[PDB]
Amino acid sequence: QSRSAKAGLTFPVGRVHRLLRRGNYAQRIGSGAPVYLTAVLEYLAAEILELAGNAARDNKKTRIIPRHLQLAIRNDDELNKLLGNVTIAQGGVLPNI
DNA sequence: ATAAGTCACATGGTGCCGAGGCCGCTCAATTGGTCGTAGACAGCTCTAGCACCGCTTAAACGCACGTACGCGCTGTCCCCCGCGTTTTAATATTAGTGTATTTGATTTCCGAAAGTTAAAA
Repeated sequence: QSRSAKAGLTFPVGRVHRLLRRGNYAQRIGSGAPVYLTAVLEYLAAEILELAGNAARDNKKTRIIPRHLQLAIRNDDELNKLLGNVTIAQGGVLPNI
């Protein structure tokens, strides 16, 4: 058995734990912190990737592309607050009317 | 006359009172010393650079020029406010209670560390 396996999360929480270790965020790394934040990250990735799926459906290209990613993330009004100053590579910009 | 004796004198010394003079304890962080490991290094090879030509014709710049366009124009509408006024609510005072913080003594908490081994392109 593995900690990354029993976590039931895609991203390996062991990697997150040791990243927190070398990241100097504190002297001890609470074992629930990496798994919790890994799950939060996985949900946010799920948001981006269900947007990817429906953008692939809308644009008829089965595999998601950065244009679709930029368009969907810029249409995500609440998420743009998190990613306001953020910008995406090769994504262009959403059309202004 | 002089051994005994009283006596006062003279110096002894013992006791108590400050007091200025050394001393005692503690914690800052230095520096002394010492392990063990980041750091610069030791041969090195090959990456993606960046020329270094050697083409082509796709951009592009000017050549022309044209509506679009701007930019003040100009009657006039309008609105902001400078006050003048009544309001009007902003002072800024006490207040004790009602948690809010809070700082002790633990007292569990738990993950870094030390094995031991699972897994891993």
